Amino acid sequence: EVETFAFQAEIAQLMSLIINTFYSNKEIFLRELISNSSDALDKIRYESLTDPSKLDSGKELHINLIPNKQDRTLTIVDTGIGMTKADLINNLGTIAKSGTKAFMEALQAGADISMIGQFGVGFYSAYLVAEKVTVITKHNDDEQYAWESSAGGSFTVRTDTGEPMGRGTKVILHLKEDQTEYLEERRIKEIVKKHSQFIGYPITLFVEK
Ligand SMILES: Cc1cccc(NC(N)=S)c1
Repeated sequence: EVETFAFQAEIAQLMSLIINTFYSNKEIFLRELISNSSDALDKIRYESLTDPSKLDSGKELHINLIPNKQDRTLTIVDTGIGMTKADLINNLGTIAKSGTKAFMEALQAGADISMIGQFGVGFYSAYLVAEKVTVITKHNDDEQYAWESSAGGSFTVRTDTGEPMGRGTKVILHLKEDQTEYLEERRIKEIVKKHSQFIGYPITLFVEK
């Protein structure tokens, strides 16, 4: 059972701007998503200080980067707090509405796309390099869900029946045909070193077989 939803108008407008604006500095998408993973790890780490049982679904706090040249995907996995169904459908977008409005006004006044994370909506920078984004996620308080969008104004949410995840979020970037540099081991290492060197969790770049 798959449910289809319209993005809020402001968010569809932002994703169209991200997809259609000429902007060569696309590598910042990786910084934004690692930053989001780090925040999610911070949250479950803090919650576990007063309720240790929150780590029953997995004690390791880490980020894995998994390029796949055959599928042309780059996957960013974290074992952070995860997202509920309400997060995916309503809560995160409600928050994103005001950050989007502020980011688009800032762009009008001279900001550039790389400051997108200062407005809390860096997630959407995934569409700099991906034609489709799938997000698999499991929060301690909810079931495992898959969120997916190729932009165009809509997204889907379904119960996920793939491999159980324990807890956390997996962002699967289905890369555009001309963006396969982000599957190359040395390019990814360069970007992580440049932008994410001080992230406080182990980042493991998987190599392909
Ligand atoms: C995976 C997903 C679902 C709904 C909203 C968002 N947006 C941000 N996180 S700003 C992301």
